[PDB]
Amino acid sequence: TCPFYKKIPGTGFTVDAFQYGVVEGCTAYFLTHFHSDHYAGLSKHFTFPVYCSEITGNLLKNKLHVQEQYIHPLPLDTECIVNGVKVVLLDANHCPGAVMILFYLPNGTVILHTGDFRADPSMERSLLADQKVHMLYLDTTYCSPEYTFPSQQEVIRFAINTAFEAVTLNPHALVVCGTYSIGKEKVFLAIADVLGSKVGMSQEKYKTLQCLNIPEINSLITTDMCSSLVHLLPMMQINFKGLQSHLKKCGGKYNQILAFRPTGWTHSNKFTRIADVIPQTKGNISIYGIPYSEHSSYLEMKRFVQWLKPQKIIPTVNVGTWKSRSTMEKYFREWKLEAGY
Ligand code: NI
Repeated sequence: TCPFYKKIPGTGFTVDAFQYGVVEGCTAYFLTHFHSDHYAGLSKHFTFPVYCSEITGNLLKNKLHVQEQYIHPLPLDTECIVNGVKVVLLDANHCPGAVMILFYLPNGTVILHTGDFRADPSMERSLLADQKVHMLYLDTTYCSPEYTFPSQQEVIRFAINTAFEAVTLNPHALVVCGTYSIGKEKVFLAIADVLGSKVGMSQEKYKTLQCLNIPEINSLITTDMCSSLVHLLPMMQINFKGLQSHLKKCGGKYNQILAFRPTGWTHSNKFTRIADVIPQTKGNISIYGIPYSEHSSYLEMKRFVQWLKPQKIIPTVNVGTWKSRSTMEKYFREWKLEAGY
């Protein structure tokens, strides 16, 4: 049945709640972002209003064939009225089109639902700063102190310099990057840019990227693999078998592959600096796991909450075991006592 952490009290609203059929009493279904665990259930046969960003609305229309009359896109940073309730969508610093939602309940309670986010100090100067938030529905993906990772900037720097060096030493080397969803476009776009190439990909992926309002995208991507030295493949194919096979498909244009797997966290991070990342190598194939995250580190999350000072926290991730729930509640209490709210 729809779980309680997907319902917004005192409204008729749910958030990311499309896999439970008709939710009794729901007048509006919000979708934070276009990732499958969140949209699971939508299709062309859905006949209730869906509230979302413009980018998420392009993907609903074009990839899932949801009918236009049921897509209600909202502008960011703008007070809107939905079924008599004031809402605002804020940028979540997750994947393209991903938002956080502020609800202003008629009784004066204010609720922020973060969707999936990577907390950043820039959020401390959005419309969030203008009033108090009483309840926080929080993306707790990495809510444990072992989860450290570098800035997105430092990771992209690593990747750019690695690729540029490899291709300049060997002009017959191909670069491959894995993907299974939207997000992390900076990885493959930044590499293509330094190498003076477009990124080549399947028609299904090209279609997905054309929904995203990326500036000058027609200048950066293509479906012509032959003219490109940066290829995107499904993440599943990012292994020695998958890449040897792909290399055979290129017809002796290339004699070496350098491949990137943007993973979230991997326990090499407890010890290893970004400077000290090494690849797995077999033959003329090398694979780099790089820690490009679009979720909050533990410290980033803690800082955001200690700034926001909410009265109640409701986790939305890692809620399925008692030991996870109990651990998170402990961190919440630590943060609250250290900061004094
Ligand atoms: Ni997500």
